[PDB]
Parts: sequence; structure tokens; C-alpha cells
Amino acid sequence: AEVTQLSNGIVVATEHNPSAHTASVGVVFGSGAANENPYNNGVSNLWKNIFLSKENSAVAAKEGLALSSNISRDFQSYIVSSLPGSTDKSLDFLNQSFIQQKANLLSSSNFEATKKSVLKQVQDFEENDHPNRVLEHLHSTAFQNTPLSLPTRGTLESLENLVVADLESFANNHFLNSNAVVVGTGNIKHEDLVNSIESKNLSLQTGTKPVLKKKAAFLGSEVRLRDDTLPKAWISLAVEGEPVNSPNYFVAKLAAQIFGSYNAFEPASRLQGIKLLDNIQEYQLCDNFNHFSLSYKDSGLWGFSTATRNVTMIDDLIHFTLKQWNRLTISVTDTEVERAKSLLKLQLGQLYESGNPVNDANLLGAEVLIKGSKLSLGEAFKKIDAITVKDVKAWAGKRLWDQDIAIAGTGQIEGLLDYMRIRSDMSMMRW
Amino acid sequence: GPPSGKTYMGWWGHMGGPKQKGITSYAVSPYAQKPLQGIFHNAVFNSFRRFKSQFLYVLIPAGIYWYWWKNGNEYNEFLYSKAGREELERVNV
Repeated sequence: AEVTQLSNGIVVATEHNPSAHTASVGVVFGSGAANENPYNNGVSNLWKNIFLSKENSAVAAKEGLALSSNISRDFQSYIVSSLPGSTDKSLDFLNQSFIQQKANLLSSSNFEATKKSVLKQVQDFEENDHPNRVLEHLHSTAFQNTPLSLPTRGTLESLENLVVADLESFANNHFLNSNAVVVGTGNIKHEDLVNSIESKNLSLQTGTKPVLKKKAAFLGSEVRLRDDTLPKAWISLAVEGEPVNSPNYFVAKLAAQIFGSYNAFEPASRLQGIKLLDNIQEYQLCDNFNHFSLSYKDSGLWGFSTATRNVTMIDDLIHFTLKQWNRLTISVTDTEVERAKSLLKLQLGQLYESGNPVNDANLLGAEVLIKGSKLSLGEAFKKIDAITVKDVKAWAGKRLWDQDIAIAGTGQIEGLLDYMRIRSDMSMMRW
Repeated sequence: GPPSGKTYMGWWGHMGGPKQKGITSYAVSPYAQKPLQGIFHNAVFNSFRRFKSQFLYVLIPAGIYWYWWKNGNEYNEFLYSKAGREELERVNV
């Protein structure tokens, strides 16, 4: 297992695996939804569905290729997959359809049909997908009036004002050679890829991207979307967390692993070594929860999400969870830290060593764009093993004890108390 | 114990109002706000209209009762002086 970075004008990164049976080749750009403004929000999500449109997918399918695309807050990628003997055809398809010609894809008949399909997807997301849209509303209230607040899909109000000239204006500012990384994963050797690119003279455009002026900033706030005709309540809560390239990046992920995830209907999930589960199962305070530690280029979020049918005891669920977060400053034990070390290593090993080269192409390109290289899994395991109890207590005294929070919620949330009752539970008046 | 009678108020989660749909609310933490931004723009204009759009319901009944008490006090003072001695035997009949 080894990565190889090489620059000749174009940054080329590979990750060779001679045991895999497919190969994957694409390009990742270093702009996401946090490089848009409130008037062209959704222009990245439209460029994805233009690339995945029917006439473009049909040209690829006669060659034997498949297409993927992903939109995030800091990056976006466009990936072609094939059998290991036809990576030259997949690199040709990325040259013709995406680099040279774009007036074929941006015809008026293709643009209006794609815009209709995207507007239906965003409408069905806002009406049916309740856990993921509460987490989207948590980002917009915590980073309000700041580039990290814009949703990755766009809104229905901002998507209908978009024309063809808005997509060409975004492509001239961000789809550049100094913003791009060419990636290759699966069964493909590194020097075979750099000689196929150098046998041509690929270059997107010369110049740099615009520089935004407002930096990300956390603000303690809340947003409530009450809907009494829904059968549950869905709540997210977080503090300000760690960015990428932070010295406390792995300590924050281990602290979330201490409290973990839960499913009340799976019998083995009920037997986990988490002390919070004693209070919750006595009166059945929720159906599921999960803790997270998200990281971006400038900021991050640390907290949990939950879903509940017990709508008269919502205040007991928030109170018991926040009293366990107080113990990370005061009285976290050594056996809880050793359990979280083994489970964080199992979770990280499953994320980076799945058998999908499309997942590996997204992870490799996003990390080379920020850091310039990639940290191996062997070196990440040695940083996790060196964390002590005193590292956890010093991190939680800075980020958790007596700090501001952000709350989002939907459904039957009448039993959720107001902000200052929840804010005062971030300290004990004992220590 | 036995269940109670029917009231018009419940508790948290079953308070007993109508069903709500379509209303969004927003709030900001008090730790991130400016400290004490009221004595001005509230003693300028706010704490004058809040009672002087109401002053006429108080001062018309106050002026009626103050005129009545002051008029009766001056008549009792006249009756027990030297000049009001002759009227005093007439009205104590």
C-alpha cells in the first residue's frame, strides 16, 4: 500500500492495487458548495447532473465505461471506471466530453430537461428525508452569513433563476489546472498513467480561482421547524469542532467514539459498553442516536443527532446526554479510552480499505488538494495509540466546558425547552 | 391514583393547543449579543407613547374626583369661619 504524487504541470496521484479487478480514473477540483454565493447556489449540483445525463452516459456505455460524480462543501469529482485493460479509453472520454467540448452538453434541449429533474429531487428531499435535512439546517444556523452555510444541493428558490450563462461563468473561474488533481485507483500503475497524459498535452486553463473574503465563524443559535403532523421528533446539536490540519484532529474523533451510535431494535446494540445507555433504556428515551466529528478547511462541528417517538420526555434525553459530556473534563476513566481506541481503528480501517475504487478516488483526491500528500493508515494508527486520558481532559476543557451550542429540530418538538435551559447544562456547578 | 377531570391546559409535549405547521423560529445566544442596549431608543420614544396613548383614560377620571374633593373642602372651611356662621345654622337643620 503506497501512494505516489508527481507534478509536471499537472498534479497526478495514484494508489495501485494489483489484486483489484477494475480501475478508476478521474479529476477532482478544489471548489465545493462553500465557493458559491446565495444567488448561484446549486450550480455545482447542476454540473454533476449534466455530466451524468443520458446522452453522455450512452457514449460511455458503448465503450464499456461507467460514470460517477460527488458534490461536497470543499471539493467535487468526476470519475470514469472501466476494466483494467481499457484505461486509455477512459482517459480519452474525460478529454473529449469534459475538457475540450462543452457546447454538446450545454444545448438548450439538454439543459431544460436536466433542470427539471434536479428540481424534483430537491423537492422530494425537503419533504421526506427528515434526518438529513435537519443536519443541513444545523450547518446554516451555526455558520450564518458565511460561506460554510450554503446547502450542497441548493434551494428551490435559487435553482429556478439559473441559466446556461451561470454555469459557464462558474466553470471559467474554478475548473482550472491549478485547482485540479488527476487521480487513479484500483488496478493501474503510476508510470502508465503519467505517460498516457504526457503522450498528449492536456491543460485546462492558466490562472487562479477567486478568493473569498469572509472566513468561517461559529455562532451560537437555533432554528425550529415544528410540524405536528409528523410521527417523530428529529434533533441535532453541536459545538464548534476541529478543521483539517488540526493537531487535535484524532483526539476529537476518539471523543465521539466514546459515546458512539445506538439502535434500540438491534439486540447487540443494546449491550455496548457505553454508560449513557443505562439512563436511556430505563424509560426508552429514543430510537437511535449517533455522534460525529466533522472537519472542513476552516472549521468543524462536534455533536450528535437523534430520533424519538417519546415526545413527552425530550427534556430528559437532552439532559442525560449533556451530563455525560461533562465527564470528559472531570472523570473519564482509562478503560473507556482503551475501548474507544480499538473501535476508532476498526472504523477508520473499514473506511479506507473497502473494495470500491470509486470511494478510494474521492478520498485520495480530497486529501492531496489540501495537504499536498496523503497520510498512510499505518501512521494514523500510531497517533491514535499515543493518546492518553490527560489529552482527552485537556481537549474537552477547551472545546466543551461552558461553550456555546447550535440546535436544529423538526417534527413534534414542543417538549424541547428553550436555549438557556440547554446552554446551562454545558457546565456542572459542582466543579 | 384515579384519573383527574378535564382541564384546558396540559404539560410539555401535550399542552393542548391546535396543531402547528409552517412556522419557523430563529434565535441567537445571549453570550453573543451586545450588553445592555436599551436605555436609549426606549427612553427616547418608547417609554412615552406607552402611557400617553393611555393617559386620557386615567386623567379624566382623576380630574373629576380631584375637582370634587377640592370643592367640598373649601365649602367646609367656609362654613366654620366667621363669615359662614349664618349658613351653618341653616344647613344643620
